[PDB]
Amino acid sequence: SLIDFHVHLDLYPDPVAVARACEERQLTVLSVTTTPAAWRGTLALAAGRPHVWTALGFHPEVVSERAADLPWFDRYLPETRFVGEVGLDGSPSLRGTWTQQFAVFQHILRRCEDHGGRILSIHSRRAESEVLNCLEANPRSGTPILHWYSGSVTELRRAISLGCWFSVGPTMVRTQKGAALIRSMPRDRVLTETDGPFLELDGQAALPWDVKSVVEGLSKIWQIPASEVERIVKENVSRLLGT
Ligand SMILES: [Mn+2]
Repeated sequence: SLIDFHVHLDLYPDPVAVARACEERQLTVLSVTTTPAAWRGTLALAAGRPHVWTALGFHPEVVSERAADLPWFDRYLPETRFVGEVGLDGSPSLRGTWTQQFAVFQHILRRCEDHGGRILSIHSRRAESEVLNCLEANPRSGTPILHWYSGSVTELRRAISLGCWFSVGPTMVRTQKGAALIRSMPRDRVLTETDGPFLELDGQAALPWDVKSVVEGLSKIWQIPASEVERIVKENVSRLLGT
């Protein structure tokens, strides 16, 4: 069975339909949030749905516009073992928000430490070195998963050294640079994701079950059968939960 360990169920036009479809497939999803204020509404998608695992987040792209939602993060942290989407984004269009992004992410890591550590699904686009500096400074924040890692191989080697895990998606398994990044990752720290509906495949928003294509992609890169890839990813989720 399949795992999509970073997906925005709450950003689909009909989130309940997507959640139901995941349950029908017994497809485990990490349902991430973009502001902690979204917790109650997005958590509700998981009621009666044991394959929907909801994460408490604050996405770097919305830290300015949703600044006042920050106190809901600490409020709800006791209700989940999963934090995401959180992190930093180095895109020029967000650069004026950099101080606020850093403040929020540092706050989040510190609160995670204070509550005994969490499993983190982390955004690092164009800010990989800065994300790693933050994680190195806050090692007791928990287990960091770098979602859709797109930085350098130099930075990837450092992330591995810092104990990062990786969730990899459709674009990564289908590109030269992505396949090269995957080859440097320890297989026991690789998870699969879609990042739907943000990720588009063939001009259409990805759905969680498009993660079958990531498993197929990894089968080719690792040169093992898709079933063994599925087993390894499940084993990896079990081990992750053990951390
Ligand atoms: Mn995302």
